[PDB]
Amino acid sequence: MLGFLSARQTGLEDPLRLRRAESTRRVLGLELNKDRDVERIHGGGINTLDIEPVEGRYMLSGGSDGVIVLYDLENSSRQSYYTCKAVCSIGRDHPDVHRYSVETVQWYPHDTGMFTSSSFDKTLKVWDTNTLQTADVFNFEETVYSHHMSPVSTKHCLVAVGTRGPKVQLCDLKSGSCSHILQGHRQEILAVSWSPRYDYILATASADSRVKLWDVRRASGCLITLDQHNGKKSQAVESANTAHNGKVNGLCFTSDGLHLLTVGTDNRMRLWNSSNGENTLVNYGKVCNNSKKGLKFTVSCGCSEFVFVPYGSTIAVYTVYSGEQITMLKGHYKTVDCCVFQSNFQELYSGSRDCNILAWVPS
Amino acid sequence: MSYNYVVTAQKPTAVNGCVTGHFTSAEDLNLLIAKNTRLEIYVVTAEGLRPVKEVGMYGKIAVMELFRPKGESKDLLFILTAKYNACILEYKQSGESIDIITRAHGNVQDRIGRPSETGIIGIIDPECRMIGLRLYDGLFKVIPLDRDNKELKAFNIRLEELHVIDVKFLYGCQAPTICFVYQDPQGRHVKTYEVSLREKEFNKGPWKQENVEAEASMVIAVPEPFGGAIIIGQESITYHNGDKYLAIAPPIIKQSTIVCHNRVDPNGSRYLLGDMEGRLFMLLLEKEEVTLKDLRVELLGETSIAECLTYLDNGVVFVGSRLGDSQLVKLNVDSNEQGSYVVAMETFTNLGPIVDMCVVDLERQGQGQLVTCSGAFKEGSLRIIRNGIGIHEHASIDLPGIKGLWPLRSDPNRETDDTLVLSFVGQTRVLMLNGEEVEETELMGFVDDQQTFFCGNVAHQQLIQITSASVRLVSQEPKALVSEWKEPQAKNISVASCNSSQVVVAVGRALYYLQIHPQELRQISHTEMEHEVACLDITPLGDSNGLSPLCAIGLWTDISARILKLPSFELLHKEMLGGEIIPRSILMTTFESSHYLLCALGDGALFYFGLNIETGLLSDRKKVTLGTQPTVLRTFRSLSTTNVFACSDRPTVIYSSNHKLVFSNVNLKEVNYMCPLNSDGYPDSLALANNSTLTIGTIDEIQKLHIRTVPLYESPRKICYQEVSQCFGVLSSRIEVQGTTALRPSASTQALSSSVSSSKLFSEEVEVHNLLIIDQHTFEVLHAHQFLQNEYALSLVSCKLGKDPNTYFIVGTAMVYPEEAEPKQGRIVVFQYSDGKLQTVAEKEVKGAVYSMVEFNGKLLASINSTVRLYEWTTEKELRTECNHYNNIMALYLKTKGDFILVGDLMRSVLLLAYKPMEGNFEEIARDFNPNWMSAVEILDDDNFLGAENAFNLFVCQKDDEERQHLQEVGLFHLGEFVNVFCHGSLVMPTQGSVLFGTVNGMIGLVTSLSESWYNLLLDMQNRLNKVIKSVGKIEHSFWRSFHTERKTEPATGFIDGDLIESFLDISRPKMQEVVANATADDLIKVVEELTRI
Amino acid sequence: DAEFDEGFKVPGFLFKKLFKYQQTGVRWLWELHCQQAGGILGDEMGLGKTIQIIAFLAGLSYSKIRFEGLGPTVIVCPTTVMHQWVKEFHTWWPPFRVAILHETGSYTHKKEKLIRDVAHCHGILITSYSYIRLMQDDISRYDWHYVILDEGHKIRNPNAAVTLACKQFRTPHRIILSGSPMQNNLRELWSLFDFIFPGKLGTLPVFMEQFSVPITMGGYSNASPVQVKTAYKCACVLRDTINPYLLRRMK
DNA sequence: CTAGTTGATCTCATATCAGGAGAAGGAGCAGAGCG
Repeated sequence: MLGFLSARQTGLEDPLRLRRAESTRRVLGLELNKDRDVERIHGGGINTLDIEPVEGRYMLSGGSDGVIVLYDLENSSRQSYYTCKAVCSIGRDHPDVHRYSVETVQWYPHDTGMFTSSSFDKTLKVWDTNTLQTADVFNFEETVYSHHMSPVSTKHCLVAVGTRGPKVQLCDLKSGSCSHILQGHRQEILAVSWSPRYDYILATASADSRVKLWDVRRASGCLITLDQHNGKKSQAVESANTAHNGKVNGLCFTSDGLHLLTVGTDNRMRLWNSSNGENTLVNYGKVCNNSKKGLKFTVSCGCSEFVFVPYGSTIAVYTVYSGEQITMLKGHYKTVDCCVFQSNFQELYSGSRDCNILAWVPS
Repeated sequence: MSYNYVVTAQKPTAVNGCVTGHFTSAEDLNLLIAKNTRLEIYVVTAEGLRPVKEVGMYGKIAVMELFRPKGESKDLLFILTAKYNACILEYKQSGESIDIITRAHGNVQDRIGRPSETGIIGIIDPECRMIGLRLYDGLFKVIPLDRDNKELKAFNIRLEELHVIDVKFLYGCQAPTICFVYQDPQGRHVKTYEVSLREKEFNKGPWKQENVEAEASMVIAVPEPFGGAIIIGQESITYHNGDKYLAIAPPIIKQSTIVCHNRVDPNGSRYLLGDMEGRLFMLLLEKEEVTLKDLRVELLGETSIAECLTYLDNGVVFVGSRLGDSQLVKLNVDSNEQGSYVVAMETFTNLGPIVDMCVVDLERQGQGQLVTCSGAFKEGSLRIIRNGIGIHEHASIDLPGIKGLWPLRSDPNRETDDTLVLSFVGQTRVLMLNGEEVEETELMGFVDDQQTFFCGNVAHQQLIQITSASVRLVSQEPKALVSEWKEPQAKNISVASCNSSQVVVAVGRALYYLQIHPQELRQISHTEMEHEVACLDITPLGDSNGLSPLCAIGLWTDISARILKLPSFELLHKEMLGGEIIPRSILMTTFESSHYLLCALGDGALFYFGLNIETGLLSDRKKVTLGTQPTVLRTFRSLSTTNVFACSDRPTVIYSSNHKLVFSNVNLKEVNYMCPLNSDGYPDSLALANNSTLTIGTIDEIQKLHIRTVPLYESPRKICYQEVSQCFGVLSSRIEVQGTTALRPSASTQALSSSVSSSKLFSEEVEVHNLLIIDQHTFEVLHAHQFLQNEYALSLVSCKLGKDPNTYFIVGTAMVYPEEAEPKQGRIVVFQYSDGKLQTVAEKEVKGAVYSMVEFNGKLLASINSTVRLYEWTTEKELRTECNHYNNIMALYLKTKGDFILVGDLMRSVLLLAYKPMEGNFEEIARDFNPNWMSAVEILDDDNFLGAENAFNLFVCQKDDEERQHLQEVGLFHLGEFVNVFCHGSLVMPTQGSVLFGTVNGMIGLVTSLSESWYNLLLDMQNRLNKVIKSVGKIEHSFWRSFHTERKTEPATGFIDGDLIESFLDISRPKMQEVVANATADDLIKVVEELTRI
Repeated sequence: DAEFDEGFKVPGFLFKKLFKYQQTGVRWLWELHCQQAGGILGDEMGLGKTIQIIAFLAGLSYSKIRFEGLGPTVIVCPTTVMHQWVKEFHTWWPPFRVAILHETGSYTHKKEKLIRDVAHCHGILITSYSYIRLMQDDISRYDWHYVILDEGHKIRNPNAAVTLACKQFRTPHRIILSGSPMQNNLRELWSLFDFIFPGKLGTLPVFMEQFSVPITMGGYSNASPVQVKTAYKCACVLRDTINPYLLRRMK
C-alpha cells in the first residue's frame, strides 16, 4: 500500500487507482464491527433498510411490527465506540403508523426531506421527514410486496409498486395518479427496480418466474423478457422465456446500470445484459433463498463490483462479473431480510428476523 | 464563509501530451505540447523551437490530437478535458493577432459511468470520419465529423468488452475500424470492430480476435502500405494484419515497459518507443514486395523518462517528460562511441512531481526561497526557486553620484566596450576597465570641465559626446576633436539623445536634429516646441538603413508622450498622461513582435504603448506602476533579444516572453543608472551604478523565477531544513535490482561520508531509502545514511524536543515486504548532525508506518498507521508515548498550530484534534464528515483548515451541542492539480497569510486570505471577467472551478481564482471598460497590481 | 421548409398553408410519434383536423424518417366522409395513394386484394367502422403504421364490437380525431384512452373507482362540499394525466 | 354490364324434536416384517 501512496504522490498511478483499490481492499476486509453498535427499537424483524443517497448519513428501517425507525449513522461522539442512535420513529403511537409490516422504505432521491414506505397494509405512504407526518397515501387493492422510486429521474417522480396483483402500479408524485399500470405479468410482482442509467427503464420480477423490462413511457408493454437460455429452448411466448425456475424475488441493477442481477427461488442468481436481457451465464453457484416475499440485496459502488446477497442467516459477497464467492458475513441469528451498502466508507448494514441491525465495517 | 485567493506562482511544467502537425499554417510544422492546463504551440525551425502561442485551457488537457478533415487546409486540434469538455480548435492568424477559434465544443460526460482504469483514450480515424473516445467502461463514445456539428453531439456504442487497455483506428480500412487490446478473465486479446456511423453500432471486424501477451498494453496502427497493428507487450512485440502474424521478443525491451511510441516516418517504417527507464528504442519494419517481412528493435540511447515523444524532423525528437526535464534530442546515424545515437540538444525545465518542499530564508535575506523535492526515479532533483534576476556581481568601484553611464571602445580595432564614461555633477570621468583590471584614466577627445549628458560610439569608427554646452565628435583613429557643433546662442543643453548615426538635442524648449557624418555635424530639422523638453530617444529599431525615422519626446505642463517626424519635427501622435510629475525616461524598444515605446514618470509610473513604423501611433495604452522613485530605461541585448532594465529603487528587468510584457525583479537595493558592457573579461555584463558604487554583474535568465537544479539521480521524498546545522535533510529513494546493485551512481552513493542503519529492532528490484544531508550553500551531499533493508523512510522532521538544546533529524520509517498490504512495523529514528557525521541518538520501534511527524510544542507528534500519538522526549533521550488517538482510517497528514492538530485522513478528510495540556490527552474538537480523500492539509488561521482532495480540489473547513463537532466546508475550488504539499511562506519580501503549495505537475501555487470587502469586490469582478474573457474551448470558468468528484459537484465558493483576476491586466482598454461598468478602472488596476505583488 | 427537432421536415409550401394552431398540432403529433404513443386531436368541429393529419403524414413520408418514411396507414371514418378524406388527401398531398375500402370504393375486385395491395404499397386505406368490425380478420394481419380514427368517439363504448376490433391493431401510432371525445360520461374517455395508449388510465374497474365515481358524484346538486373538493382533486389529477395526449383547441 | 329500390337482419343507442340404513373415506392404532 505504501507502493500505492508512492505511485499517487509521484503521479505514476491516477488517484482513481488508489481510491478504487483501497475500496476493494476495504470491502474484502469486511468483518463484524469491533467498536460499532446500532440502537435496537424494532420489536420484529427488519424487512428493509435504506441509507439516503445524498450525504449517506441517515438510515431508514422498516420492521415487521410496522414501525419505521430513522437512525443517524455518524459518530457524533468523540469515542471510537458508538451506537447509531435513532433520530426519529414512526412508532406504534404515531397516528399514521403502518398497521402491518413495512416491507420497503426508500429515501426520496435528490433530497432527504421526504421518504416513502410501503406495507402489507396495502398502503404506500409518503412522509415528510421534517414534520414526520404523512404527506400522501396511495391505497392498493392488494398487499404491496415492493416499491421503488427512480434514483435518476429529474423529470418524472413515479413510484413503481409491485403488489400481489399481477399489475405493476406507477404512482405519480406529481398530480397523484396511481391509475397507470403495466400488464404482462401473471402472478405477484415480488420485486421492482428502476434502472440507474436510463430514466424510464423499470425492471419487474414476479412469481411467474419472469423478469420484464419496461419503458414506462411506451404504450406497447415490456421491452425485454429475460430468458435463461437466450433461445436454446425457444417457444412461442406464452409460458417460456422464464428468468428463473422459481419465483424471481429480487432485482438489483449494477452500479453502472449496464447489467441486472436477479435472484430467484430456484436457488440461483443470474446476471443479465440490461440492454437486450441476454444471460451472461455468470455462475454464482447456489444462492440459497426461499423467501416468499421480495428479497432486498445491493451491489457495491466505487470499487475496482461486489454483490451482497442475504444467504440464510448470512451475507454472501460475490464478484458480480466473475461470480467468485468472496465470503460469508456470519453474525445474524435468523434469516437475513435486507442488506444496504454505504458506499462512502464501504460499510454494510444488515437487517434480519432477529430484530437486529448489524453493521459490518472494514477491519 | 472563508475568503481565499489562489494564484499560480509557477505554471505547471510537466508535459502530459504532445503532437505534431500543420496547425498554425499549412507549411509550418508545429509541436503542440500539453502541459496540464497550458497548451503550447511551437514551430519546428531547423534549429530549436520558436514558440508562437501559449494558451490556458479551463481544463486539464486529457486528449490532444491534430487532424485534417477533407477540404481543410491545415490541421484542426481536438482537445478533451479531464472534465470531458471536447473542443475542436483552429488556429486563425490575422496578421499580428493570433487567435484560437473554437470550431466546435461540447461536454461528453455520461451522467453515470465507471471511469475506465487505463484512462481517457481519444483516437481519430485517419480519414477524419469520426473521433472515438473511451471514457468509461463498456462504452465507446463516437463523435462523428463528416456531419459538421458545432455541439459535437456524441453517441455511445456499447462495447461488450469491458476492460479495454488500448485502442487505435486502423489504417487502410473501408470503414472506420478500431483495433483494441482488451482484458477478459481468460487473458488479453486483440479484437477489431468496424464502426458503422449510420447504424450507430459496431460490425464484425476485418480480422478476428487474437490471443496476445499477458501484458500487451499498447497498440500501434501502422500506415497504409502495411496496415494492421503492432501490439507492444511487456516481453514481445507482435504484428497483426489478419493473416500475417509476426512476433519478436527482443530481450532488450524486457527490462522495462514501453509507455510511449511515435511514428518517425509517414509510411511507418520506423517507430520510436520510450520506456519507463528513459531508454529510447527504434522499431523498424523491413518491407518485402507490399507486405512486411520482419520487425527489428534497436536501442538508440537514453533520454528523460518520456511520457510522450514526438519526432519532429532531421532526427530531432521532442521527449516529453512528466517526471524530468523535457528534452529535445537528436538522432545521429552513428553512435557516440558509447552505443547511443541520442544526443540531447535542449532541456526544458520541469519541476516534476513536487513531492515535498520547504521555504527557507536562505542567504539570510528577508526573502523565502523554495527548495523542492522535484522529479522522480532517475530524474530526481532538488530545485531551488526564487523570485529574482540575480545580479551576479563581479567587481565594484566606489564612485559616488554617478548620474551617467556609457560604454566606450577606446581601442579602435576592438569592437568591445573596453571603456566607460561617467558623468556625476559637472564633469566627465572615464574608466579604462582593461580586462578585469579597472582604473580611472582620461581618454583623448573628452572635456573634463563640462558634464556628459550623453556620449557613445557611432558609425565611421567615431565617438560622440553631448555635454551641457556643446557636442564633441571625437575622431578616435586620426586625432582629437575635428567636428564640433555648438548652439548659436550658447544656451545649455537640457536633454540629449543619440544613436549610431544621428543626434537630437534639447536646448530649453527647442530641439535640434544633427546627423553624424565623417568630419561633419549637419543640422537639418529644428523647432522650438510648446513647453520644455523632458526626455528623448531616437534609437533606431529595425534600422536596416542606418537611420531611425521617428522620434519620441516628453514635454512639461502638458504631461504627454509625443511623437515627432524626424526630418521635420512635426507632431505625429499624442497620448495624454497627466499628473504633476514630468516624464523622466522615454525609450522605444522591440519586444519580440514589434516596436513599443516605454515612457516613465518621476513617481515610478511607466507606460508602454504599441508603436508603428509608418504613422507612429501609440496604441493599446497600458500603464504599470513600478517603484516609488524616478526611473531610467537602458537597453541591453542578451542572448535571446533586447531586454530593458527599469533603474529605480525597485530595479526591474522588463522584457517580453511569449508575445506579452512580463516584468522581472532585480533584488538589489537601488540602481540609479545602468549600461550594458561586453569587455574582453566581462561578457554581456552590466554596470549598475547606485549612489555609492558601480557593481559589474551579469544576469542569468530573467524568467521571474530563477530555478537552480541539484540532480540527485534518485527519487527524493521529503525535505526539511536544519538551520543550526546549515543543511537540508532529504529522504531519497533509489531503485537497486538484484546481493543488490545500484543501477547508476546516485547522489546517495556519491556522498562525502556515508553510513548504514545498524538496528537491532527487527530480526526483482528493491527501493533503498537514505537520509541525505545536503549542504545548504553548495548543495553537495555531505552525508548519506542508508536505511535498513526493506525500510521505507516516509516522514522526516527537523526540530528540537523536550528541554535538551540539540536539534534533531527525526525520521519515521516503515518496513515494506511484498507479502503485506499495510506496514505492521516501522520505527522512529532520532539523528543528530554534527562533525559531518550523522549519529543515531535514539530509536523507538512502533507498530506501523509513521506516515507523518510534526514537532508539537517540544513533543513529537507522529501518526502511526491509524493512530495519532504524541511522544515526549525524556531526559534519558528516548521517546515516550504520552497520549493516543485511534479514531482514524489512516492519519496521513498532520499539521499544527498551537494546541490544535489537523489530521488529514486517507478518506475521512480532516479532524481537528486538540491536545488539552492540563489532562494530557487529545480531544476531537471537530471533524469534517465528508469522504474527501486527502492529499495534503494546512492551517491558514486559528479557525481555517485548508485541505487538498485527491480529485484535484481544494476545500477549506472552518470550526463551526453535537452539531458543533461538524467542520463546515466553507470553501470549495477545483484546482485541477494534485497538491502534494502546503507550506507557509512566500517568495517575496490587503491579503492575510500566505500558504505555498506544490503539485504533481510542477505548479507552485499560493493561497492567501482576503477580507470580506476585498473578496466581495473580486468575486464580482470575477463574474464580469467571465462575461468578457472568452475561453479557448468556450468552457465556463464556473464549470472549470466547480468542485468536482464522482459523487459530488458544487460550484466553487469562498475562493478567488487569482489567475482569472490577474488576467485583468492583459486586456485592452475597451474590454476593461466593459468589465468595470457598475468605480473607475485605474482603481481596479491598483487592486490587481497590489494582488499581483503577493 | 420547416425543420423540427430530430429529422422531421414538412414542405414549406404545405407548411405555409397551415395556421399557427394547425402547425402546433403537427408538432404535437410528431412529438407523439417520437414517443411512440397515440393521441386525440380534440380540436372542435371545423377547426381543421383532416388537414393537420394530412400535413403530418405528408411531412412523415417526405422526411424519410420496417417502414421508410410512411408505412401503410388505415383511416377509419364515418361512411359519409370517406370521399371527403380522399378529396382532402388529393388536394393537399397528391403523391399519396388513397384507396377506399367500401362498396362504393374504386377497386372492382376482391376487397382483401385491396387491403393486401395497400399494405404492400404503403398506401392509405380509408375504411368505415362497419368494415373494420366486419373485416377485422384481414384488416389486422399486415402491420399497419398508422390507425387514425376520424370521429373516434364511435369507440366510446368499451364493449362494442367496433371498439374491440379497433383495439386489435398492433401499432403504437393510434390517433383519434374527434372534437368531442367525451359525450355521456368518463367511461367514454377511458375507452378512447385505452385505444390510443392502453396503459395511462388503468383497467376500467380501477378508472371507475378512482375517477368516475368521485368526479361524477361531486357534480350532483346535493353534493357535500367535501365531496365537491374530492371531485375537484380527481378532475385535476385526470386533467394532468391526459394532458400530453389530448390536444383540444377551442374556437 | 349496371346502378337504384325493397326486404330481412344485426348493432347500437336513448333513463332512471319422534328416520333409518347402508356404503365409501379417512383416522388412528396395532402389529408384522425387513432393511
